[PDB]
Amino acid sequence: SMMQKLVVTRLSPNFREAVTLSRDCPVPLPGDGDLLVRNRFVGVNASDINYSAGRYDPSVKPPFDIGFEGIGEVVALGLSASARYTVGQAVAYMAPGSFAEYTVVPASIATPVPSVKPEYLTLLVSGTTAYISLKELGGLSEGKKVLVTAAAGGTGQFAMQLSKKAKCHVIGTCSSDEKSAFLKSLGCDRPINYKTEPVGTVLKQEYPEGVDVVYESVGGAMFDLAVDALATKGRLIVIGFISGYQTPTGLSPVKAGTLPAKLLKKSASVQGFFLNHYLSKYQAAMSHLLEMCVSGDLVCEVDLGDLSPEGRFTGLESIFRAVNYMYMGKNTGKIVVELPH
Ligand SMILES: NC(=O)c1ccc[n+]([C@@H]2O[C@H](COP(=O)([O-])OP(=O)(O)OC[C@H]3O[C@@H](n4cnc5c(N)ncnc54)[C@H](OP(=O)(O)O)[C@@H]3O)[C@@H](O)[C@H]2O)c1
Ligand SMILES: O=C(O)Cc1ccccc1Nc1c(Cl)cccc1Cl
Ligand SMILES: O=C(O)Cc1ccccc1Nc1c(Cl)cccc1Cl
Ligand SMILES: O=C(O)Cc1ccccc1Nc1c(Cl)cccc1Cl
Ligand SMILES: O=C(O)Cc1ccccc1Nc1c(Cl)cccc1Cl
Ligand SMILES: [Cl-]
Ligand SMILES: [Cl-]
Repeated sequence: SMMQKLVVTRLSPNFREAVTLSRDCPVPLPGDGDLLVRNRFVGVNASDINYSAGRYDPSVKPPFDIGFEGIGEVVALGLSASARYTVGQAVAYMAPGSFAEYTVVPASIATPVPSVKPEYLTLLVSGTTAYISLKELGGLSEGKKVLVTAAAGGTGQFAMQLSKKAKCHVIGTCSSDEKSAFLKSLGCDRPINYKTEPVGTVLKQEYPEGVDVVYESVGGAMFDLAVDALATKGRLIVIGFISGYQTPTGLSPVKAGTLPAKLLKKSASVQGFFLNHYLSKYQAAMSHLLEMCVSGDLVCEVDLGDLSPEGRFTGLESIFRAVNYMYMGKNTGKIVVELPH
């Protein structure tokens, strides 16, 4: 009858100062074409703080719901939705407002899943971003050199593995030796701990002809190193720039004043990617990722905070700590929060 959810009550990139936990919210009811899903796991995404800052659509004022992805059980549904779905069914979804005990989701956008496991949730946003961007914009083929930044993170783990499956030589940046050991276990050809080894020098010395593709999630100084490291006809994919999101504008400073000259001289490109412009590819990407995940052909690493200071991310209240965990760069794999029941 009543539930908890997170609500953006003031616009800010500081998630804690933007987002309030409301305790006595009515449970929303599904319409004819809708599922009501009881969330068991929810995904934490770097851009949750871009969302809370109001950067997705600056015309929209608080209050609004938050959280982009969920997995759980159908506990109620509209009559039309009941032709494809049934009460008790395990479903996952990408839609705003997953940070709630219950979320209304139109049946048309639900993804049926084998059971309610956090591994499947890693595929929804993190997996599909890596898959679709690389398939559509990567031009991957055997022997290409691929550099992945935030490689041990939520989407990075997939960009790594998909590039390896495309028979590419893959370099991955991360911030610790434990993350480097994880990258290695995924088949990474050259893991780099950027805190202990200078990435620019590694690339100049070991990849003098440059890299063919960059999956670039970090921005700032890493973006700059990436541009310099591009091969002739190289492609830098701008997936994100997380080093900037906490700032007031959300941007990360770059020394890009000579970027056009660099790109002309190399016949190289900088290509942006936004998931929501490629939704026509989503179902097929999800289907392929799910098959690999269920068959054990894809590592879907989940970080539920079990080794964080206050331990497992349980409950909506832990989302605040989970966002901090990401922004301290502590996670290995996809950060997920559990709503126990
Ligand atoms: N374009 C799209 O449609 C789309 C969709 C989804 C996600 N993305 C992008 O994918 C990237 C990763 O998102 P995610 O949600 O999967 O997170 P994640 O990679 O699981 O976590 C972020 C990681 O980035 C590094 N990092 C954290 N804060 C940093 C900082 N202030 N400066 C530099 N590096 C920092 C850390 O790894 P290290 O150990 O490597 O430092 C941290 O583990 C983001 O840029 C996100 O916006 C884009
Ligand atoms: O907006 C909707 O109706 C749900 C929906 C469906 C498919 C893809 C994206 C979205 N929503 C959405 C939006 Cl509008 C912004 C940021 C993140 C997400 Cl998941
Ligand atoms: O199917 C399409 O035409 C693209 C599209 C546009 C808006 C919202 C969703 C979708 N596709 C879609 C579907 Cl059909 C199921 C699950 C997830 C997504 Cl993103
Ligand atoms: O470019 C290609 O065709 C290879 C390619 C690139 C990016 C993403 C996926 C794929 N292929 C691919 C496919 Cl189609 C399914 C499962 C795993 C992989 Cl690596
Ligand atoms: O994630 C990013 O870096 C880009 C971005 C910016 C603002 C709002 C959403 C998104 N990405 C995004 C989208 Cl477009 C759909 C579902 C889930 C996510 Cl995390
Ligand atoms: Cl649709
Ligand atoms: Cl760096």
